[PDB]
Amino acid sequence: MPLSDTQVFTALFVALITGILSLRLGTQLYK
Amino acid sequence: KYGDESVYFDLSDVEATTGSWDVYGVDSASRYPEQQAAFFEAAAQGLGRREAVYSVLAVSAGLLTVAYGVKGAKDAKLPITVGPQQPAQVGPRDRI
Amino acid sequence: SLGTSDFMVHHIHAFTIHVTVLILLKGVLFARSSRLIPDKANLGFRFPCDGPGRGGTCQVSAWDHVFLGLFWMYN
Amino acid sequence: MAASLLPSIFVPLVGLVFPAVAMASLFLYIEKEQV
Amino acid sequence: YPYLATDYGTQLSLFTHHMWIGGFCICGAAAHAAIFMVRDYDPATNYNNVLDRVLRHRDAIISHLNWVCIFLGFH
Amino acid sequence: ATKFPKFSQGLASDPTTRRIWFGIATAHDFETHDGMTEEKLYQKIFASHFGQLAIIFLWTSGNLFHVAWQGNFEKWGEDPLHVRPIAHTIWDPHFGQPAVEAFTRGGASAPVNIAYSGVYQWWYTIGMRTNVDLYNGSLFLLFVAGLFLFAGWLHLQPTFAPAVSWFKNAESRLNHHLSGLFGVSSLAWTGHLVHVAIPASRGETVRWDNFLTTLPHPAGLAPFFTGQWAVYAQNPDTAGHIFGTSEGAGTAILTFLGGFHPQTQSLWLTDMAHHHLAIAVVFIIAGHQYRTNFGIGHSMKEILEAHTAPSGRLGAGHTGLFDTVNNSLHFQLGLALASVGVLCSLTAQHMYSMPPYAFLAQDFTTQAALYSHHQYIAGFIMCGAFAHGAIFFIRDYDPEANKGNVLARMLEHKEAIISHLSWVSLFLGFHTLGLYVHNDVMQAFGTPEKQILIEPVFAQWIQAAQGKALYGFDILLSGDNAATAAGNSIYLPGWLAGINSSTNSLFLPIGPGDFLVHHAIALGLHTTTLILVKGALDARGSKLMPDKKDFGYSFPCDGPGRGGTCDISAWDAFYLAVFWELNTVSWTVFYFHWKHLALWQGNSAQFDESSTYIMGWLRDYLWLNSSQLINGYNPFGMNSLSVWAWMFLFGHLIYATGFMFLISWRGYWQELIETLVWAHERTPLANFVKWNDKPVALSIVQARLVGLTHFAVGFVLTYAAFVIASTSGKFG
Amino acid sequence: QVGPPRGTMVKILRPESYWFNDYGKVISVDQTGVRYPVVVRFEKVNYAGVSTNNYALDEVEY
Amino acid sequence: FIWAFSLMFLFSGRGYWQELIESIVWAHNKLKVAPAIQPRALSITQGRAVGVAHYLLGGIATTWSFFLARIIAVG
Amino acid sequence: WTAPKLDPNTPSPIFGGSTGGLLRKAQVEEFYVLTWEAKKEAIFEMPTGGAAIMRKGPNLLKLARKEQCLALLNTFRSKMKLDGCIYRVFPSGEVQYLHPKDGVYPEKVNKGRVGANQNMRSIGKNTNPAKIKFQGKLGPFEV
Amino acid sequence: SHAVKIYDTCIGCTQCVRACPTDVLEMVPWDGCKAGQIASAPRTEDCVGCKRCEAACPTDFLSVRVYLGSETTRSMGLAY
Ligand code: CLA
Ligand code: CLA
Ligand code: CLA
Ligand code: CLA
Ligand code: CLA
Ligand code: CLA
Ligand code: CLA
Ligand SMILES: CC1=C(/C=C/C(C)=C/C=C/C(C)=C/C=C/C=C(C)/C=C/C=C(C)/C=C/C2=C(C)CCCC2(C)C)C(C)(C)CCC1
Ligand SMILES: CC1=C(/C=C/C(C)=C/C=C/C(C)=C/C=C/C=C(C)/C=C/C=C(C)/C=C/C2=C(C)CCCC2(C)C)C(C)(C)CCC1
Ligand SMILES: CC1=C(C/C=C(\C)CCC[C@H](C)CCC[C@H](C)CCCC(C)C)C(=O)c2ccccc2C1=O
Ligand SMILES: CC1=C(C/C=C(\C)CCC[C@H](C)CCC[C@H](C)CCCC(C)C)C(=O)c2ccccc2C1=O
Ligand code: SF4
Ligand code: SF4
Ligand code: SF4
Repeated sequence: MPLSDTQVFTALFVALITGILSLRLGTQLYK
Repeated sequence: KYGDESVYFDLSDVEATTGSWDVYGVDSASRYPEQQAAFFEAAAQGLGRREAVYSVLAVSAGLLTVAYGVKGAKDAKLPITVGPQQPAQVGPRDRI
Repeated sequence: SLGTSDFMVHHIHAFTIHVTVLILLKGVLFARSSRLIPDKANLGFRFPCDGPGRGGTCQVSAWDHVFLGLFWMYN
Repeated sequence: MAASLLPSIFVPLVGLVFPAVAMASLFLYIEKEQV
Repeated sequence: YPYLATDYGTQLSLFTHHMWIGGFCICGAAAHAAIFMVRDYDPATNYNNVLDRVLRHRDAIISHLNWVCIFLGFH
Repeated sequence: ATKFPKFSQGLASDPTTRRIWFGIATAHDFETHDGMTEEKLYQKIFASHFGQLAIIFLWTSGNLFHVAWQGNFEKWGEDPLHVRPIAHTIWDPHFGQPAVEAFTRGGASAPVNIAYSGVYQWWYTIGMRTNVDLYNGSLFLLFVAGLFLFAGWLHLQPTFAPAVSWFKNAESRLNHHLSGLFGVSSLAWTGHLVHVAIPASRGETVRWDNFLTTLPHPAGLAPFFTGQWAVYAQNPDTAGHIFGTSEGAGTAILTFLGGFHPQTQSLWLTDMAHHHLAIAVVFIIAGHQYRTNFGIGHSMKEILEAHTAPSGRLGAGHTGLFDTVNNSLHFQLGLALASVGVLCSLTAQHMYSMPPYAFLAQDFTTQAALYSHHQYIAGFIMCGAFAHGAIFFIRDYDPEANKGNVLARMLEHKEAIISHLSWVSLFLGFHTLGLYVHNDVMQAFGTPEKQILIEPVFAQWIQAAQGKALYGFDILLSGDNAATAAGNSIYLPGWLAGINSSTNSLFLPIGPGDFLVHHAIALGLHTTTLILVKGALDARGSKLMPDKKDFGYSFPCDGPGRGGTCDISAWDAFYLAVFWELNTVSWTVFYFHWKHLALWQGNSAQFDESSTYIMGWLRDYLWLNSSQLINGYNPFGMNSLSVWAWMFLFGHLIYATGFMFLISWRGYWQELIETLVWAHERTPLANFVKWNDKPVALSIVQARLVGLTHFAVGFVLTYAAFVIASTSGKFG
Repeated sequence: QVGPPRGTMVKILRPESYWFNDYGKVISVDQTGVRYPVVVRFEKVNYAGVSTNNYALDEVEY
Repeated sequence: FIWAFSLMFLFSGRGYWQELIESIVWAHNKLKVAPAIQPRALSITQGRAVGVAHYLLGGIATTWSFFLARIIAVG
Repeated sequence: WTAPKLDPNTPSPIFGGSTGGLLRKAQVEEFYVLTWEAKKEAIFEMPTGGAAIMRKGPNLLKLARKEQCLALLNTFRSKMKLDGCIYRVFPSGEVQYLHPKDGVYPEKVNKGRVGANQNMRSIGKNTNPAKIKFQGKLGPFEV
Repeated sequence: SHAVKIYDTCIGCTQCVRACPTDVLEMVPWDGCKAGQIASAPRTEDCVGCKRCEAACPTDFLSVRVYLGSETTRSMGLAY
C-alpha cells in the first residue's frame, strides 16, 4: 500500500517546520 | 618629474610611477544611437538595482524549477520522465 | 588507421608532454629568482625549501621541478 | 499526487536551485567587508 | 632487422625501452639546463641576448604554457 | 577585513584565499576562537551536540520516509529472499533510456537504488511490516529532531544556558547516562521487543491501536511479580518456525536459546529481548555507583586518588588524573573516540558472524557493505582518538599538576614505548612480507608444497575451546568437562549447532592464509599505533624540536634548518598514520570479503589455497572479482552495475588527485599562481574583473589535509564500489 | 674563577639541549658574570652540525 | 611493492623520521650499541630523490613485467 | 645619522623591461624603492629576472617587495661593496625610509637601539600552553 | 604578522641578522653575553617566516625563534 499524498505532504510540512527550527538554532549558535 | 631622462619615480605622478595606466579605455561620451539607448534604458528600468535583480533571479529560479518539474521535463521527453516501459529483470539468487 | 580514439590519445600525449615541459621549463626559468624568492640563485640549484614562510616555500628549487618534471615524464 | 510530481521538482530544487542560492549567499557573506 | 617485426616481443620491448630512455634524457636535459642557469649563468655576458630576454618574460611563457596545459587537460 | 572569520580576527584581516580555507577549517575548533571563554565553549559544544543529534534523527527519518514512500518494504517482507530492497527512487535528468530501463529493479515502476544498508532486515526484525509503520516512524523522528533543535536553541538562551560546573559534574552525568541513557533505554527496547517485535515475528501485528489489549505473554505479569520468571521461557519458538507467521510459533517472550533462528539464520528475538533486559538491569544498577545529591555513592576523584601501587612501580598512581580528564575536553574526546571506534569494530566483527536481523545472512552484499562500513568508520574514529590525545598533550596537559602520575611516567619512558612499537612493527612486517614473498616464489617456481604454511593452531585451539569440533583439540566446550556441562543447560546446544555449521560465519575455519593475514593485520595495527603514539608522546617536544608545545597542534614545519623538519608536528603524525590506518582496514576487509566470497560460492578451498601468496590475492580475488564490476558499462550497452563502475573509476580519480597534493608541495604552485596572477592582470577584457582575495597556493598543512582527504575519499569510494558491485553481480 | 675548571667532563642538565644527559669537555668559563659562562665542547654534533654551546653554572654537573 | 614503497618517501617528511630515529637511538644507547656515526633521517631533497627513484622503478618495472609477459605469451 | 636620507628623483638603472616588475599591488597597496651609490657602471642581476646596467653615481629602483630590494642590496654590499637605502612608497604618495631603519646596518651593534621582542630566559623556561589557557595569549612565547 | 622572539642564550654572533632576507632582526648592545650584543626583532611586521635566522643560529637550543601567526600580505611574501 503506497503512502497517501496527505501523509507525504504532512510529513513534508513537519520537515519544513523542523528546518525553520534548525535555522533558529544555527542563528543562535552563530551569536 | 616622471618625464625626465631615466626617471620613473614621481610622488606627484603616482599613477605613472605605480603603472596604473588605462591601456585601451576610451572616454567618448556617446557611441550608441540615443533612441536605442532610451529603449534599452526602459527595458532595464527596474533592474538597474541589484536587489531587484536578486528578486528577479529568485523568482526565475522558482518558476523555472516548478515548470521543469511539472511541464518542462516531460516536454523535453527526458528518458527519466518516460517510464521504464520494459519487462523487469531479476538479480542473482532470484532477487528481484 | 587513425580514428577518434587515436585523436583522443594523441591529444592526451600532447597534454602530458606540455605539462612535463611546463614543469621543467618553469624550473629552468625560475631557477635563479621568482616573485616569491628573489635570492634563489645563491640558495643553490638543489635546496629543499626556503622555509614555511611566505605561506610555505616547499619544492621551490629547480631540482624539485625536475622531481615533479620526472614524475610527469613517467606519467 | 506526490510520487509523479515531487521528485521532478525537488531534485532540481536541491541540486541546482539550493546550491546556487547557497553558494551565492555564502560568497556574498565571505567577501562582505568586516565593516 | 630480419625477423624483428614478426617477433612482437622484441619490437614492443625496444619501443618501450627507447621511449623511457628518451623521457629520462629529456628530464636530465632540463636538470642540467637548470644547473647551468643557477651556477654557470653570468648576467654580465648575457645582457640583452636571446637568453636574457627569455628570463625577462618568463612570466608570459609560463602563464601561457600553464593555460595551454589546463586547456589540453580539460578537453 | 571581512566578516566570514567572525571567530578569528587574524583570519579576517588575511588578504588571501587562505582566509576562506582556514575559516572553513577552524570553524569547529572552538577553543582557539577570539574572546572565547570556557563557559561559551561548553555551551556551544552542548548546542552543537544537540544540532548533530537532530541531524542523526533527520537522517534516520529520511531513510524511513524514503523506504516507506519509494521502497518495496511490504513486498520484500512477503518474499525476503527473492526481493531486492529498494533504497529510494532515482530522478536523474542525465539518464538515457537504457539507464532508466536497467536501474528499474524490485517491483518499482521507476529507476531505484537497491538498499544495501540492511535497514529492511532491521525494520522487519523490529516488527515494522508496512509502509504506514515506516511513515509513522519517520514522522515521529521528524518531531524528535525538531524537539532537539528547539532544545539546543533553548539551552543557548542565558536563562537556560548551563554553567561550566554543570558540565564538570561527572558523577551526575555518568549516573544518569548509565541508568537512564543506557539502562532505561535498553529496558524500553526490551518492552518494545516483547510487546511488538516478537508478536510481529509470530504473526500477530501489535501496533498502538491494539497495544494495551494483546498481552505479550499468555500469562500476564503474574509470573513476573510472583518471581516465577521461568514461565516466560516455558515454550520457545520451534525450529521449524517461519518468521512473521504462526507456524511453529512459541509463547515464550524471554529466553537464552542461543545460536540462530533456522529459517532466518539470525538471532532469536526472544534471546535478544532477554539480552536487552539483562543489560537494562545491569546498567540501571551500575548507574547508582556515583554520588550526586543524596549522600551515598562514590567520588571519582577519590577513586583515582586511592589507586596508587604501594611499591611505587606506577609512581604516584592516578593522583591528579580526575581533574586532568574532567578539565580536558580533548582527553574526554580521545577516550570517547577510542571506545566508540572499538565498539564500531565490535559491531563489524559481530554482525557478520552473529547476524541480529532476519534474512540478513542470506543477503551477502549487505553483510559485506556493513562490515566494510563499520571497519572503515572504526579506523577513522581510532585515528581521531589518537589525534585528540596528541591535542590533549599539547593544549590540555599540565606537567606540574600531572607530576608523578602514570601520564608523566608515559612521558618519561616514551622512548621505550616508541622503540618497542618500532621493533614489533619491524618484526611483523619483515616476517609476514618475507613469508608472503617466499610463498609467491614457490608458487611461481611451480613447487607450492615448499611454501611456509604456518598452521594458526592458537586461534584454532580457541575455536576448539569455544565449541568448534573441526580441529579435534576438544578441550573446553568441544570436550566433555565441567564448563560444557554447565553450558549445556541453556545456551550450548544452539551455540554448537551454529558454530559447527558450514553455512554461517559464526567461527569460520582457519588456515595458513588466515595466519598470514592476521599477522598482516597485526603489522598494520602495530604500525598505525606506532605512528599515533609517537605523535602523541612527541607532541610536546622531541630532540629535533624541544619547544613543539609552543607551536600548537598543527604547524607546517620548523624550517629546513637542523637538517630539515618536514612533517614534524603531531598533526603530521596523524596525517601519516591515516595512510596506515586505511591500509590496515583495507587488509582486514579484503580478508573478510575474500573469505566470505569463497564461503558464499560454496568453495572455501579457493581462499584457503590462494590466500597464502600475494599473487593469489591479486589474481583470484581482485582481478577475478573485478570482471563484472568493470563491465558495468561498455560499448555493448550498460547494466545495473554501471553506477558502481563509474564510482570505482571515480574513486581511482580522487585517489590519484590526492597523490598530487601529497607529492607536489607548495612553492612550485605558489610561483605558478604568481605567473597566473600576472597573466590575469595583463589580459585585456579580463582585468575588468578582479579578485577580492589574493590568490595563493594551498598552505602546507592545508594541502597535506586536502591530499589526505582525497586519498581517503578515493580509497573508500573505490572499495565501496568494488565490494558492492562484485557481491551484487554474483549474489544480488 | 668559578664553575668547572677547564678540561673536565660536565654532565649537561639543560632539558632542551641536544646533549642533554651527555658529557662534554669544558673549554672555558667566563668570569665576567655572564648568564651562560660555561663553554662545553662535544664530540658529537647536533642537528645543526655544531659541537659546542654555552651553559649556565646550574645547567652543568661534575 | 617498490612503487607503493616509494609512496612512503613521497608522502612523508624528514621531521617524523628523525624523531623516530631519536627513539631508536635511545633504544641503541640503552644497550651501548650507539654508532659512532650518528643516525640521521634522509635530507628532504634525498627523501624526494628516493621517492621519485623508487616510484619510477616500481612503475616502469610493473609495466615491463606486464608488457613482456603479455607479449611473450600471446606471441 | 642626524636625519634619514630623503628620496630624490635619481636616474634608474638601464633596463630593457621585464614582465617581473610592479603589479597592481604597487597601485593599490605599496611598493618599495631601493637607492644606492655606484662606484662604477656595471651589470647586475635584477631580482625579478634579467640583467640591468647600473649607472655611475646614485641609482633608484622600484620593486614589488622589500625582500627583492634587500636581496639586491645584499648582493651589492657583498659583491660590489656598495651602500644603499630602501624606502617604502604608498599609493597616497608618502615614502618611508626602511633600510637599515637606523642609519646603521642591523648586523653592526649601534648605540640607541632598544631591544624589541626579547625574552630574558632560555627557550625551555617558557610555561606550558595549558597554564595560559583561556587567556588572550599568542602562546607560551608571549606571556 | 608572525612573531619572532630572541632569548638570552644569544651570543651576539649576528648570523640571524645577516641571514634575514627582510631586515627584521637587528643587533643591540647587551651586557648578558661576552660579545656584548643581543639580537632583537623591531620590524616584526616584515617577517616572512622563512626561518633563516633559526637555521643560522649556532646556539643550542635556538636563541631566535619564529612562530607563524596571522598571515598578512608582507608575511605571505606576495608581489601582488
Ligand atoms: C537527511 C535525510 C535525507 C536524505 C539524505 C534525503 C535524500 C533524498 N530525498 Mg528525502 N526527505 C527527507 C530526508 C532525507 N532525504 C525527509 C525527512 C523528508 C520529509 C518527509 C524528505 C522528503 C523527500 C521528498 C518528498 C522527496 C525527497 C527526495 C530526495 C532525493 C533528492 C532530492 C532532495 O534532496 O530533495 C529533498 C527534499 C527536501 C524538501 C529536503 C528534505 C530533507 C530533510 C528534511 C532535511 C535534511 C537536512 C540534513 C540533515 C542537513 C543538511 C545540511 C548539510 C549537511 C547539507 C534524495 C534521495 C526526492 C526524491 O525522491 O527524488 C528522487 C523527493 O521527491 N525527499
Ligand atoms: C544535481 C543536480 C542536477 C540536475 C537536476 C541537473 C539537471 C540538468 N542537467 Mg545537469 N549538471 C549538474 C547537476 C544537475 N543537472 C552538475 C553538477 C553538472 C556538472 C558536471 C552538470 C552538467 C551538465 C551538462 C554538461 C549538461 C547538463 C544538462 C542538464 C539538463 C538536461 C535536460 C535535457 O535533457 O536537455 C534538454 C534541455 C532543455 C530543454 C533546456 C532546459 C533549460 C532550463 C532553463 C533548465 C531548467 C533547470 C532548472 C530547473 C532551473 C534553474 C536552476 C538554477 C540555476 C536556479 C537538466 C536540466 C544538459 C543540458 O542540456 O542542460 C543545459 C547538459 O548539456 N548538466
Ligand atoms: C555529469 C553527470 C551527472 C550528473 C550531474 C548527475 C546528477 C545527478 N544524479 Mg546521476 N549518474 C551519473 C552521472 C551524473 N549524475 C552517472 C554516470 C551514473 C551512473 C549510471 C549516475 C547514477 C545515478 C544514480 C544511481 C542516482 C543518481 C542521482 C543523481 C542526482 C543526485 C541528487 C542530488 O542533486 O542530490 C544533492 C546532491 C548531493 C547530495 C551531493 C553531495 C556531494 C557534495 C560534494 C558533498 C559535500 C558538500 C559540502 C558541504 C559543500 C556543499 C556546497 C553547497 C552549498 C553548494 C543528480 C540529479 C541520484 C538521484 O537522482 O536521486 C535523487 C541517484 O540515486 N545518478
Ligand atoms: C588523476 C590525477 C590528477 C589530476 C586530475 C591532475 C590534474 C592536474 N594537475 Mg596534477 N599531478 C598528479 C595527479 C593529477 N593531476 C600527481 C599524482 C602528480 C605528481 C606529483 C601531479 C603533478 C602535478 C604538477 C607538478 C603539475 C600538475 C598539473 C595539473 C593540471 C594539468 C592541467 C589539466 O589536467 O587540465 C585541467 C584539469 C583536469 C583536466 C583535471 C580533471 C578535471 C575533470 C576534467 C573535470 C572537469 C570539470 C568537472 C565537470 C567538474 C565541475 C563540476 C563539479 C564542481 C561538481 C591539473 C590541475 C600542472 C598544472 O597545474 O598546470 C596546468 C602542473 O604544473 N600536477
Ligand atoms: C536519564 C537521563 C539522561 C539521558 C537519557 C541523557 C541523554 C543524553 N545526553 Mg545527557 N545528561 C544528563 C542526563 C541524561 N542525558 C545529566 C544529568 C547531565 C548533567 C550532568 C547531562 C549532561 C549532558 C551533556 C553535557 C551532554 C549530554 C548529551 C546527551 C545526549 C547524547 C547523545 C546520545 O544519546 O548518544 C546516543 C547514545 C546512546 C543511546 C547510548 C550509547 C550506547 C552505545 C555507544 C551504543 C549501543 C547502541 C546499541 C547496540 C544499538 C545500536 C544499533 C541500533 C541503532 C540498530 C543524550 C540524548 C550530549 C548532548 O548535548 O546531546 C544533546 C552532551 O553534550 N548530556
Ligand atoms: C565526536 C568526534 C569528534 C569531535 C568532537 C571532533 C572535534 C574536533 N576535532 Mg577531531 N577528529 C575526529 C572526530 C572528532 N573531532 C576524527 C574521527 C578524526 C579523524 C579523521 C579527527 C581528526 C582531527 C584532527 C587531525 C584535528 C581535529 C581537530 C578537531 C577540532 C576542530 C575541527 C576543525 O578543524 O573544524 C572542522 C573540520 C573540518 C571542516 C574539516 C573537514 C574536512 C573533511 C575531512 C572533508 C571530507 C570530504 C567528504 C567526506 C567527501 C564527500 C564525498 C565525495 C564523493 C564528494 C575539534 C575540537 C583539529 C584541531 O585543531 O583540534 C583542536 C585537528 O587538528 N580532529
Ligand atoms: C608497501 C609500502 C610500504 C612499505 C613496505 C612500508 C614499510 C615500512 N613503513 Mg612505511 N609508509 C608507506 C608505505 C610503506 N611502508 C606509505 C605510503 C606511508 C604514508 C606516508 C607510510 C608511512 C610510514 C610511517 C609514518 C611509518 C612507516 C613505517 C614503516 C615500517 C613498518 C615496520 C615494518 O613493517 O617493517 C618491515 C619493513 C619493510 C617491509 C620494509 C622493506 C624491507 C625489505 C623487505 C627488505 C629488503 C631486503 C632486500 C635485500 C632489498 C634489496 C635492495 C637492494 C637493491 C639494495 C616499514 C619500514 C614505520 C616505522 O618506521 O616503523 C619502525 C613508521 O613510523 N611508514
Ligand atoms: C510551494 C510548492 C512547492 C514547493 C514546496 C517546497 C519548496 C517545500 C519544501 C520544504 C522544505 C524545504 C523542507 C526542508 C526541511 C529542512 C530541514 C528539516 C533541514 C534541516 C537542517 C539541519 C537540521 C541542519 C542543521 C545544522 C547544520 C548542518 C548547519 C548549522 C548547524 C545546524 C545544527 C543548525 C511545489 C513546487 C513542490 C508544489 C507547489 C507548492
Ligand atoms: C593518545 C592519547 C589518548 C588516546 C589514546 C588511545 C586512543 C588509546 C586506545 C586504546 C585502546 C583502543 C585500547 C583497547 C583496549 C582493549 C582492551 C583492554 C580489551 C580487553 C579485553 C578483555 C579484558 C577480554 C577478556 C575476555 C576475553 C579474552 C574474550 C572473552 C570475554 C572476556 C571478558 C573473558 C588519551 C586521550 C587516552 C590520552 C592522551 C593521549
Ligand atoms: C594542485 C596543488 C595546489 C594548487 C591548488 C590551488 C591553489 C587550489 C585550487 C582550488 C580551486 C578553486 C578548485 C577547487 C575545487 C574544490 C572541489 C572546491 C572545494 C570548495 C569547498 C569549500 C566546498 C597547491 O597550492 C598545492 C600546495 C601544496 C601542496 C600541493 C598543492 C597542489 O597539489
Ligand atoms: C623511510 C624514510 C626515512 C628513514 C630512512 C632511514 C634514515 C634510512 C634507510 C635505511 C638504510 C637501509 C640504512 C643504511 C643501513 C646501513 C648501510 C647498514 C648495513 C645494512 C645491514 C642491515 C645489512 C627518511 O629519513 C625520510 C626522509 C625524508 C622523507 C622521507 C623519508 C622516509 O620515507
Ligand atoms: S615543509 Fe617544505 S618548507 Fe616547510 S620545512 Fe619541510 S620542506 Fe622546508
Ligand atoms: S640569535 Fe642565534 S644567531 Fe642571532 S645572534 Fe643570538 S645567537 Fe647569534
Ligand atoms: S623568519 Fe625569515 S624574515 Fe622573519 S626573521 Fe627569521 S629570517 Fe628574517
